[PDB]
Amino acid sequence: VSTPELKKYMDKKILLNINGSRKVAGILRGYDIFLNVVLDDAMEINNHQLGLQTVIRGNSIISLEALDA
Amino acid sequence: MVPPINCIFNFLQQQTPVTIWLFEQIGIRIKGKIVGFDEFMNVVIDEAVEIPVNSKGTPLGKILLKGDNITLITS
Amino acid sequence: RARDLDLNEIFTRDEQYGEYMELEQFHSLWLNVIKRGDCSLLQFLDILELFLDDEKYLLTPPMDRKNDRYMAFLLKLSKYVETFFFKSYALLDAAAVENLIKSDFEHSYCRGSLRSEAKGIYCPFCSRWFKTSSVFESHLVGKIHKKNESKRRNFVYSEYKLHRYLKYLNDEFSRTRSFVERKLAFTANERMAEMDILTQKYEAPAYDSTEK
Amino acid sequence: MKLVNFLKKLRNEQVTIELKNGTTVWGTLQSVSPQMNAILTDVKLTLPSDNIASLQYINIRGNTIRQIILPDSLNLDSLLVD
Amino acid sequence: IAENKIYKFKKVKRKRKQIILQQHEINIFLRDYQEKQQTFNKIN
Amino acid sequence: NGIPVKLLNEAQGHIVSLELTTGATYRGKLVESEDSMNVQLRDVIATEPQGAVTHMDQIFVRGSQIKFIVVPDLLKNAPLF
Amino acid sequence: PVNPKPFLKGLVNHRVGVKLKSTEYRGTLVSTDNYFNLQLNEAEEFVAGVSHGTLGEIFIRCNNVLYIRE
Amino acid sequence: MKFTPSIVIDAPQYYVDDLQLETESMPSSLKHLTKPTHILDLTNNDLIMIPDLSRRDDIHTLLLGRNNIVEVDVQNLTLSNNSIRRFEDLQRLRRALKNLTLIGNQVCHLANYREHVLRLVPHLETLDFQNVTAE
Amino acid sequence: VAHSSRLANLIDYKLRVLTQDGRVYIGQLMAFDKHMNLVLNECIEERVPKIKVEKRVLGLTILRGEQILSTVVEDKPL
Amino acid sequence: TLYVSQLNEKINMQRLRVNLFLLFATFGEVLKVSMNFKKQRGQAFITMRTIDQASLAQISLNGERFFGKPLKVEF
Amino acid sequence: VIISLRNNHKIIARVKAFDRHCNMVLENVKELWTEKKGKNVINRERFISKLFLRGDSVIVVLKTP
RNA sequence: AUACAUUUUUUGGCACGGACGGGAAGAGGAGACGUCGCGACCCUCGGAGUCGUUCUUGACUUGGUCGCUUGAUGUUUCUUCUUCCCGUUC
Ligand SMILES: [Zn+2]
Repeated sequence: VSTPELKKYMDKKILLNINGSRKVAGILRGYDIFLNVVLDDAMEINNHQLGLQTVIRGNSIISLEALDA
Repeated sequence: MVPPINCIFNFLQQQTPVTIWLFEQIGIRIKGKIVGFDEFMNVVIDEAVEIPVNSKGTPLGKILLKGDNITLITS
Repeated sequence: RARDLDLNEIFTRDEQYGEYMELEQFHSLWLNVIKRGDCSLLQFLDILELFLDDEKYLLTPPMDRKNDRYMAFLLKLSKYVETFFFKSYALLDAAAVENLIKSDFEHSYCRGSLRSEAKGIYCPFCSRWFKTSSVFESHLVGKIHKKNESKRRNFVYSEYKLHRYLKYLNDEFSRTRSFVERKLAFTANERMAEMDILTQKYEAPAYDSTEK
Repeated sequence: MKLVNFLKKLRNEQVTIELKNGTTVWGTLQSVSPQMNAILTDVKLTLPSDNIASLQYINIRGNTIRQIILPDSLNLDSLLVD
Repeated sequence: IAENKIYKFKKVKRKRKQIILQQHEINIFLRDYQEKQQTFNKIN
Repeated sequence: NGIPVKLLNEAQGHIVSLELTTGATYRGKLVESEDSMNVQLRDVIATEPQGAVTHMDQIFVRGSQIKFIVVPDLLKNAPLF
Repeated sequence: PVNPKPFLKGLVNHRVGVKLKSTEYRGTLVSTDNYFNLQLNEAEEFVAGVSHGTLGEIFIRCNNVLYIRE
Repeated sequence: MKFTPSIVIDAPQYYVDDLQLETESMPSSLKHLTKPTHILDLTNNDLIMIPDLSRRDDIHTLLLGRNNIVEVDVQNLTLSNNSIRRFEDLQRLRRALKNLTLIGNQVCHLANYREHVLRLVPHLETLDFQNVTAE
Repeated sequence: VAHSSRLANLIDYKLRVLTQDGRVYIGQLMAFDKHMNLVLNECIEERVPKIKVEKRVLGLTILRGEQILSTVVEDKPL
Repeated sequence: TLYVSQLNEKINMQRLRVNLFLLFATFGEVLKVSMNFKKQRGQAFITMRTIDQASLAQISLNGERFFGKPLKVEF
Repeated sequence: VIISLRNNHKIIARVKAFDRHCNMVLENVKELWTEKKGKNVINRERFISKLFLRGDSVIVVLKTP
């Protein structure tokens, strides 16, 4: 109903912690009311990139800790 | 701002290889092309490929995958 | 002297302080033994009607009397109904009645108090008949009847008790059967009104402020 | 139509409750929420081979409750009537 | 029995809970009665 | 409306704590909270379920993965209750 | 343009296979709904692709479904 | 004044600066508090011995000051100003305990009272409000 | 504890609270909620490692109703 | 409520309160308040419910050795 | 009919009630499971008179002729 | 006495004389990652405060480290027996 206020986090590189003790990095592009995250893709936590931009389901998200301050 | 509702719509008209991961299931991944779009995240993804995760390839057909088990979408 | 004596610790609500005895909880166990679900609650009380006659529980049992699950249930079924008998009638000497049943168990039941005119004399440990008393006395030291009396001594002694205690509680047993035949033919409003009154008899004091 | 209303009319019944993690819960349903939050009184907790803990008042959540063991003598058809 | 009297006077009827309470209360009275009697035989 | 939702709204400014379903406790200044407990924190410490700590700047946390949130005792007094 | 829900209604009275959250299935689909609740006839239970038993007429709850396959 | 169920329930039950019950010839009927209090207070009474408690897991502090405790039959035990005379009457504390106070006792003026207590009762960390050292 | 009919009526009572991961919370109910979210006055996080009850004193806690298994009443008011 | 000072200021704040709670217990119920800040080290205020319970607590325990040091009490 | 469950309970019972949630009242209840130690093979099972059921635990309802 | 199950809640990704315990010696429990405790030849030396307005209320601000000469406690991988002393149960 209320939007997740990620307008601070816009166009910044964020470590998006997902299910299964995995982590996703990448710079933010957009979001919706279900907290699904569209972002330009980065590497998966030795380290490796798959894809140009990735779209994350909201249910997978443990947290999203920003790399830039 | 590119929303995730609109972002899947562009993937359907692009017909490019997508790699989908599975929710609370690390070792198995799905690689195919997005065909469907629903009000939820549920899609049909034809000519997909199951991939065992490096800690190769397996045969697999055309599949709709239930959106609750989606983790990543990238295309 | 009797400050902390609480009848709610000794009696339950489904007994109504000795008015009934709860046997629904044993029908739950009884279904586990029968390997079907065709037993209703009235049919189980009809099965318990075998334990009122001196012959019916022993000559036409619900099962084979050497089933393990059947023998396991009946020990518990003896034990609760035995403890219910001494619970509802606390003024009676417990050891006097217990020694009385044991005296009737040793002198009459183990000597063949069940005697029939066509097959002869029945033996509970043996589950077999005997022609005459001379051939009946000659099996009591035989090797087959040594084994059954050394393995099934506790179960038969419990089975003889559950017979004799339920004959002592015949008016209680007929009253519980009337409860189920009433409660089954209740409605929703009739059953909800009944479950209130049974609870109010449980959790209200034995002496009111309005008694003479 | 609803089994929620089937749970609301089942009152004061000494029942057994089985949880998602297997805990067998002997209790008496005083009232049941529309979201299956069962309110019990005179509760007895027993594990699926391990020891018993008796307690007075325990309010269990609905998704935990896998199975409510219904009582022994009960007409189901009259309860299904609206 | 039915008129609930002993010699002449009819008492007021009691419910089952108050009777059975006193039946276990007289029970611990009789246990006290026999316990004292045993020691009294073992001193006298 | 949810009343524990509203006290978490009052928890803005103060030093709150936050453990996840993974068992990762946090501690930092609560910035913004919503209906669903989508809480943001600053200057936050982060304990690992093994025991290890990691300092990190600015976290966003989705409410579905919350086990509990510890609020300071000064909000007990006023104004919600 | 092939959306997920007309494809699901199109795949009625046809062979399908269902993996769980884990045991794979095989059967002919009977009817479905919006919630992706399933009904199948002539069920065959593949335990990791090994046919355990022929169940026949079954009914799959929607929350456990992971994919549908031909 | 005997211990009874009428006594304990009207006695004050407030948290002390842990949950505390505020309370006598001899102590008894401690089931009636249903093990709900960690710290207890039996001070300013006439208790002759600490005898006859029930099984009480939650009870961790017995404040038994100003009594006539002359014998014994749990993290903190305050037995200040009682009637202990012999160190062998402290031998029943061997089965028990990190805080012990036996000041105000005639036993305290015995020779080698500090060494006899600390050896036979090693679990004590604080004895007469002084920390037990290695030397 | 008295014989209460709902939970909201028994406010400000001392509650034992179980959760899914195995943790045991004792604390006074300040507030209920529609999804069983609970605000706890002096909430103590009690855990048993795979031996003995371990203790952690938290304070004023907002507890998510998703994780809560059941609520047991521990003690009186005050 | 009696103001006591000249205490051994090394004894820990969780520990120092627990020893004062037992020692003043004989006089009456105890509620002890103290801190470890530089103004307040070695210092404590034990708050008694009864007034004469504080008065018996101050005079009898005047200069009693506590944690190695004889403490000084005031009103 | 026979019903599989999340924690491996083959539930053989009679259907009485049914709704949106697949919440079910069960008569003639038969669960089939295995409580085992490591390296233990035992099939243990019981009967229950009447039993209410939650729908999320249900995986597959199957019907035997 | 006078209202409804497809991502943030509830339809979940859930499941798989004989014993005990503690302490010490010896023969074939250990390595680290963090937490706080006992001693110190070390450092360090002394709900609350204030105002605006009114006869009672509103706003702004707030032990460090070294040894353990056997201090307690959680993750994470690998591979016990004999004797003596203390206590519980039969
Ligand atoms: Zn014979």
